[PDB]
Amino acid sequence: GSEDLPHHDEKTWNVGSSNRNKAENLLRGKRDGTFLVRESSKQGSYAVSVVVDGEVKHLVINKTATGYGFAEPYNLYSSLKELVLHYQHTSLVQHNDSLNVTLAYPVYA
Amino acid sequence: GVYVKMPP
Repeated sequence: GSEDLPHHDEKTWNVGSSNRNKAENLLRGKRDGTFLVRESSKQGSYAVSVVVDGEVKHLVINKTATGYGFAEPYNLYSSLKELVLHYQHTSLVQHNDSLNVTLAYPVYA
Repeated sequence: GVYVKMPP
C-alpha cells in the first residue's frame, strides 16, 4: 500500500532553496512524473518542478490560512508533505489541462 | 520565472 511510497521521506523530494535552473538540471532526462519541491524565486513561496510530457513544468505553491495548495479552493494542506501525498494520487489536471500527471517519482527516490 | 497558471 501507499505507506510504502518514498514520498513519506520528505528528503526524497524537498530540495530546499534550490533554484529553477538547479531543478531543471536535477530533472533533465527523468521520466514523466518525476518531481521535486523547492523554494521559489518569489521569496517566501515554494514551487513544484515536475516532468510532464518530457518537459519540466514549474508550479507555484500558495500558502493561505487554510494551508498550502496550487489554487483555490484547494489551498488545504497543512504541510508540503500533505500536499505531495495528496497529489501523488490526485492528478494536477484539475488545475490545468496541460498538467495531467501525478507527483509520482520523488527526484531522490 | 514563468509558472503554469492554475485558475481558481
